[PDB]
Order: sequence, then structure tokens, then C-alpha cells
Amino acid sequence: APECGERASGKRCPNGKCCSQWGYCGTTDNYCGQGCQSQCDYWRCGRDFGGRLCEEDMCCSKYGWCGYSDDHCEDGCQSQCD
Ligand SMILES: [Ca+2]
Repeated sequence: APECGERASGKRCPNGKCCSQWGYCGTTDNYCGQGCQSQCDYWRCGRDFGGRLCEEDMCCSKYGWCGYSDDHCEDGCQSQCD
């Protein structure tokens, strides 16, 4: 049964997850990609996205992507780098 979106009275996904076109919560491209209804910027962060911080304690890379790798947390990291 739909848990988010227009078919769920406008409910948003917990932990900032993306709501797919069909009303389900997730973080893969099938949820955040084409057709995404809400909280679709889950993987983006930083100055290009209103200064948004990543969920799950992920680092925000210099290019505005959320992750845990050295490339996300090292040189240029914008937030939650350690
Ligand atoms: Ca941390």
C-alpha cells in the first residue's frame, strides 16, 4: 500500500528518503530519479542545494554529492567530513 506522495495524503518519507512516482520510499535511482515526487535531492548537498546536510552522517563532497568515501570526505568536503 502506497506510503508516500499524492496517494498517501501527501505524506513524506522518513529519514528524508525519496518518494517514487508510485508512492514508495527509497534511495535508488528508481525512487530519486525520473518520476520522483518528493525529497528527490536526497543525494545532493552543499552550497548548490541550499546548504543542505546529508542524512545518515554522510559527508558532502566538494561537488555536492553525499557519500562516505575518501573522495566525499577529504579535500573540499563541505560538511559532516569527520
Ligand atoms: Ca560524522
